[PDB]
Amino acid sequence: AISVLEMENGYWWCRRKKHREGRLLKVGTRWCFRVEEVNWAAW
Amino acid sequence: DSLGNTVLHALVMIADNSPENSALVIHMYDGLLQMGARLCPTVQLEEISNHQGLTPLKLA
Repeated sequence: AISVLEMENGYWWCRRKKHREGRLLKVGTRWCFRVEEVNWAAW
Repeated sequence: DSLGNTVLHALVMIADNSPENSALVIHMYDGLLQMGARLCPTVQLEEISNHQGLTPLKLA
């Protein structure tokens, strides 16, 4: 995680641009992140 | 199916070594095996193989 958060900044001679993950609506009157999973938790 | 799996092979596939899951798989397998003895009992359901030749016992 530390290595990822350090590399994402970029080199000192060339600063990059970052990007977000996922995009949804406000879900009723909100940049979300889908996560699938499989579970037989008693249905 | 396209892979050759029958109803019994799918029940082996969906198992994942869990308490409730194992109980459900065992109950459904036993029920299907018993019901197979009443409808067309001239054939055995535990001898049909996939395109790889495996049976439910070997596949498990």
